[PDB]
Amino acid sequence: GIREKIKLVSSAGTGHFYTTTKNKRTKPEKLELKKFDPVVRQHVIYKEAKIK
Amino acid sequence: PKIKTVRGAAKRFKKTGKGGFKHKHANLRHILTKKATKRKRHLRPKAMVSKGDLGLVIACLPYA
Amino acid sequence: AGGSTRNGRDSEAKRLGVKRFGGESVLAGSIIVRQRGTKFHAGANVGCGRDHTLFAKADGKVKFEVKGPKNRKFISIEAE
Amino acid sequence: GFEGGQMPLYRRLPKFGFTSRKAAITAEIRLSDLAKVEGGVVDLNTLKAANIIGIQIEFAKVILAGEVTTPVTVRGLRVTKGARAAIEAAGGKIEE
RNA sequence: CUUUAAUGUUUGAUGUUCUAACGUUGACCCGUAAUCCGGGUUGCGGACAGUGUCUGGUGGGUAGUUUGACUGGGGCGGUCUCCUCCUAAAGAGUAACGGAGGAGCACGAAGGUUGGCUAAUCCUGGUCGGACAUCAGGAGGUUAGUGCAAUGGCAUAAGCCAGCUUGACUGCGAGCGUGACGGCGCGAGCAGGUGCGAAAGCAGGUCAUAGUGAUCCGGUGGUUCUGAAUGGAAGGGCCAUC
RNA sequence: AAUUCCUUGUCGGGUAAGUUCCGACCUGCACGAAUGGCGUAAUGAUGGCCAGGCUGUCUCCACCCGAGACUCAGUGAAAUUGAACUCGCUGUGAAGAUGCAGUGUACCCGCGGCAAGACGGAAAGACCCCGUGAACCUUUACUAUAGCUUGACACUGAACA
RNA sequence: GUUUAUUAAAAACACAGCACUGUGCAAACACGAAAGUGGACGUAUACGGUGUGACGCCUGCCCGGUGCCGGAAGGUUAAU
RNA sequence: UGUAACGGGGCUAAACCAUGCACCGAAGCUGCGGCAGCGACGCUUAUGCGUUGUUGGGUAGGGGAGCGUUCUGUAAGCCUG
RNA sequence: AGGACCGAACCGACUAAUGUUGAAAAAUUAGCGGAUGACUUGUGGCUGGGGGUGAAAGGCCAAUCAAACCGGGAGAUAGCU
RNA sequence: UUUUGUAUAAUGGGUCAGCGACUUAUAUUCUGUAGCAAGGUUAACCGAAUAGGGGAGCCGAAGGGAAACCGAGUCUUAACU
RNA sequence: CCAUAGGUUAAUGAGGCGAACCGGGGGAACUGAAACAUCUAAGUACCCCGAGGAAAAGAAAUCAACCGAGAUUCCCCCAG
Ligand SMILES: [Mg+2]
Ligand SMILES: [Mg+2]
Ligand SMILES: [Mg+2]
Ligand SMILES: [Mg+2]
Ligand SMILES: [Mg+2]
Ligand SMILES: [Mg+2]
Ligand SMILES: [Mg+2]
Ligand SMILES: [Mg+2]
Ligand SMILES: [Mg+2]
Ligand SMILES: [Mg+2]
Ligand SMILES: [Mg+2]
Ligand SMILES: [Mg+2]
Ligand SMILES: [Mg+2]
Ligand SMILES: [Mg+2]
Ligand SMILES: [Mg+2]
Ligand SMILES: [Mg+2]
Ligand SMILES: [Mg+2]
Ligand SMILES: [Mg+2]
Ligand SMILES: [Mg+2]
Ligand SMILES: [Mg+2]
Ligand SMILES: [Mg+2]
Ligand SMILES: [Mg+2]
Ligand SMILES: [Mg+2]
Ligand SMILES: [Mg+2]
Ligand SMILES: [Mg+2]
Ligand SMILES: [Mg+2]
Ligand SMILES: [Mg+2]
Ligand SMILES: [Mg+2]
Ligand SMILES: [Mg+2]
Ligand SMILES: [Mg+2]
Ligand SMILES: [Mg+2]
Ligand SMILES: [Mg+2]
Ligand SMILES: [Mg+2]
Ligand SMILES: [Mg+2]
Ligand SMILES: [Mg+2]
Ligand SMILES: [Mg+2]
Ligand SMILES: [Mg+2]
Ligand SMILES: [Mg+2]
Ligand SMILES: [Mg+2]
Ligand SMILES: [Mg+2]
Ligand SMILES: [Mg+2]
Ligand SMILES: [Mg+2]
Ligand SMILES: [Mg+2]
Ligand SMILES: [Mg+2]
Ligand SMILES: [Mg+2]
Ligand SMILES: [Mg+2]
Ligand SMILES: [Mg+2]
Ligand SMILES: [Mg+2]
Ligand SMILES: [Mg+2]
Ligand SMILES: [Mg+2]
Ligand SMILES: [Mg+2]
Ligand SMILES: [Mg+2]
Ligand SMILES: [Mg+2]
Ligand SMILES: [Mg+2]
Ligand SMILES: [Mg+2]
Ligand SMILES: [Mg+2]
Ligand SMILES: [Mg+2]
Ligand SMILES: [Mg+2]
Ligand SMILES: [Mg+2]
Ligand SMILES: [Mg+2]
Ligand SMILES: [Mg+2]
Ligand SMILES: [Mg+2]
Ligand SMILES: [Mg+2]
Ligand SMILES: [Mg+2]
Ligand SMILES: [Mg+2]
Ligand SMILES: [Mg+2]
Ligand SMILES: [Mg+2]
Ligand SMILES: [Mg+2]
Ligand SMILES: [Mg+2]
Ligand SMILES: [Mg+2]
Ligand SMILES: [Mg+2]
Ligand SMILES: [Mg+2]
Ligand SMILES: [Mg+2]
Ligand SMILES: [Mg+2]
Ligand SMILES: [Mg+2]
Repeated sequence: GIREKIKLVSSAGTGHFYTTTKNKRTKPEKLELKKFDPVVRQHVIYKEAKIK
Repeated sequence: PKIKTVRGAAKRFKKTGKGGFKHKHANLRHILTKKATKRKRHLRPKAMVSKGDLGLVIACLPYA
Repeated sequence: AGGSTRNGRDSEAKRLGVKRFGGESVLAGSIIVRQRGTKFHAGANVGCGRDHTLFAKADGKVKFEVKGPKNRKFISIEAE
Repeated sequence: GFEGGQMPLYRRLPKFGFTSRKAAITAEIRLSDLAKVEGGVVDLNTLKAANIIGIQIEFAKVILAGEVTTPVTVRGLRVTKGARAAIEAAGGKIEE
């Protein structure tokens, strides 16, 4: 279970977040995906943040 | 003496109009990133208590 | 006293099979077949699920039939 | 609730919600209760005198249930839409 | 400021001595006709010791308890959840300490879409080069492949390449399947917003079936929903999540 | 070997013959030096072995003396007990029959004796298992704790460096 | 010599002796919430505990583990 | 332990095979009589009265209807030297 | 002189037989050990229950002891019979 | 009685007579029955008193939602075919 | 030294018993939790002290909620 879990924070200013997993050993670079933000009702770039 | 209410069931169940009991679904408290969103979406709304396990609730909740 | 084993296991029965047979009127969305592969195939007004589950897209009677050059088994919903 | 040692339903299942203290001091009123007061005016103190809502009550709504056949002044209470129409049709005067 | 002198007090540490607390199971006197006690003189010690509260350590000296089930008797050994096949008697289901194998993950591409492609093995010829690298033709026709076990599937490929990308979307969900229940599963379609494609259309993770853990308690972000005189706040609730 | 599983180890002695004994060997399953090692005179209601004497221990029992047992008179229990008109055999059958089936045998009732059976009597098996029973005991099981110990503050002050 | 009164008198316990160790006296220790008492009207040739068990010859190697003793430079560490 | 491997006696069929007609044989079926339950149907319910079918083994257990006892009222009544 | 010897009282209890609803809820008969000593015995006293005492057997503490007896919590609990 | 199952050689009872085991209280639900009926009902207490008073209260006639709140609708959701 | 401690007389009072109720100082466990340790049982049982015919408490540094109430004690509700 080396594949740790992270969260994809909206870059729309909302504190909305998707949660997911990654292998930080093999993918050290940050994950950036364009996902839907249901508060703004737009597709916004989410960025990887810590699950905390 | 009066019957005493099982206070956990009183914190977990509510009587509806026709006498049924509503309750929250389980499995929605943690471990939530691996579960599909469809599953969670079908777990947010309250559900009715089934006919089989409705007798134990009525026995625990005599005062509605 | 003595012995052991290594063969005690088995899994639960998934309750596959054909839930509604031919000439049997169904509603839309009714599961017809649960299956692993495409042992059957989806014909008219019949969808194939994520797990190769065959469900009805419409209402009507079930029709089993063999088509194609490979003699594969298709399931269709006749209109009614 | 004992199911053997199986975890009973009231512990498998989660707690939810909280209890509103304000709900204990709110009340709902039929339209049929409006005739039981005297004077044709409806307050909290009038309803409490008519023994309808209770003493500790501080809020009350009037709900479309039953029917009223007399003009009644409603004062200081919330009114639903159907009760507002029925009161105003029977001659009432909803105020604050 | 870097690098610091005077004076003084606020004061701690460490000794140094003292006596007045305190101790004396040292001597003497009196109560007293008394090896208790108390008082008095004195000597020694002396703010130590010793007691109270707090606190760390040790503590079977003592006490309260726990120390699983299945089981061709019990123990020992093995097992306990999930997946696949057989047993299973041509729907489903079906037991044994019955026969055989696996799982407790992985992937930001190994997903989506568009476009295209089609294996294994062997034969012959051919530089290093050889049973076996790469190359060309032929047979063959999936005997291969499928991220991993097995089974069922797979050519319209679900298999293999490349381009663009994030539908590995949010709210819902007719209707069914499966379970005693908790619960688990399939799902067209609707609304919003998106990707690929000329378009029809497809996409709500992966060919499917294992890859998991209730509740409580607690943590994090968001949300005025609540807010014990009032305004806030704490706390709680709801949504997401650990 | 109070220790040796294999083991009645092997050899010797003793005996007609000795799984025991004694003495040796050492291949010590798994002795060993103050949870003492090896010896040791005396002692021991101590353990093992041998011999002499003795003898009913026995070969193999016989007779006798007394106390009961037996009979009469007097007093007069007990455990136990579903009810009894309470045989054998073979078979059957909750799987070992007085009671069933088939068959055989047997006039009714006592007394003295024996004890094969009545799965005889006695004691809700002590073995075994179970119980989310108990008790006691142990410990580097868990949680506590007396006790011992550390330091802080108080009772507790004055000076000088 | 003692012992399981009532199935075990023994090879078991004890014993004189030996050794280790603690204890400086208001002794250690023990009974006691405490006062006190025993130790002991005794003072290390004494007292307590532990093991061994007359006598004779002896008592070998290991301090890694667990304990105990001693150390106090450093690390960590409570209340405050 | 005693024949003791047809239930026994006994059987040369009183065994076996085939075919056939008889008969025995159960608390089964039928007959006669009687009780009760549930349904029909009609009455005209005293809410039950005919007819009618049919049912009636039963543990745990569920349901329904009753007997009797002691005491209180009815009862300063009634029975009783 | 002697925790010396033999051996009665006295103290004890090694063996056998009897008895085992006994004469006896541990004894009798025949033998047995110590018998001036760590002896034995009379009277009175003291130690109290997780406590005493114990030449140590988990022995004894009123015919009861791996925690006495009496009363109470108490109608403990008993998924067992 | 317990049992898959007992003539069982499984338990229990020597016999008789007497006693001897599903109760009581308060809450709650269902059924029946009775009273009133969108209403029903009082408790404490007063009262000389099983009356009457007493409606404090309780249940019911409206729900949904965690809640504010809305209300024959409401919640979910930006919004629901 | 005074003094004080102490001594002696005298006067008044107390002491002990007793059913329950009462206030207070101490204070269990079985049990239940289907085990058990927090918890429960339960401030119960028990022990002790003191009092009265009753005791205790008691005349707001109280509640309320921007309206107001007006010591204590007891009962029915609130409300499982
Ligand atoms: Mg949550
Ligand atoms: Mg469990
Ligand atoms: Mg009212
Ligand atoms: Mg213990
Ligand atoms: Mg306990
Ligand atoms: Mg077991
Ligand atoms: Mg076994
Ligand atoms: Mg099948
Ligand atoms: Mg079948
Ligand atoms: Mg793939
Ligand atoms: Mg394609
Ligand atoms: Mg080649
Ligand atoms: Mg796969
Ligand atoms: Mg918990
Ligand atoms: Mg506030
Ligand atoms: Mg607010
Ligand atoms: Mg050995
Ligand atoms: Mg041997
Ligand atoms: Mg020999
Ligand atoms: Mg011999
Ligand atoms: Mg020898
Ligand atoms: Mg040894
Ligand atoms: Mg040694
Ligand atoms: Mg020795
Ligand atoms: Mg001796
Ligand atoms: Mg006689
Ligand atoms: Mg008798
Ligand atoms: Mg027999
Ligand atoms: Mg005879
Ligand atoms: Mg006999
Ligand atoms: Mg005899
Ligand atoms: Mg017997
Ligand atoms: Mg028994
Ligand atoms: Mg003795
Ligand atoms: Mg003695
Ligand atoms: Mg004895
Ligand atoms: Mg003896
Ligand atoms: Mg002293
Ligand atoms: Mg020794
Ligand atoms: Mg040594
Ligand atoms: Mg060491
Ligand atoms: Mg040290
Ligand atoms: Mg014979
Ligand atoms: Mg014939
Ligand atoms: Mg005939
Ligand atoms: Mg007949
Ligand atoms: Mg018949
Ligand atoms: Mg008839
Ligand atoms: Mg019949
Ligand atoms: Mg019947
Ligand atoms: Mg002597
Ligand atoms: Mg004698
Ligand atoms: Mg002698
Ligand atoms: Mg022992
Ligand atoms: Mg005794
Ligand atoms: Mg005790
Ligand atoms: Mg005890
Ligand atoms: Mg009790
Ligand atoms: Mg009892
Ligand atoms: Mg019986
Ligand atoms: Mg049995
Ligand atoms: Mg049965
Ligand atoms: Mg049996
Ligand atoms: Mg029978
Ligand atoms: Mg018999
Ligand atoms: Mg019997
Ligand atoms: Mg039995
Ligand atoms: Mg009997
Ligand atoms: Mg009832
Ligand atoms: Mg009723
Ligand atoms: Mg709706
Ligand atoms: Mg307890
Ligand atoms: Mg318990
Ligand atoms: Mg007073
Ligand atoms: Mg004011």
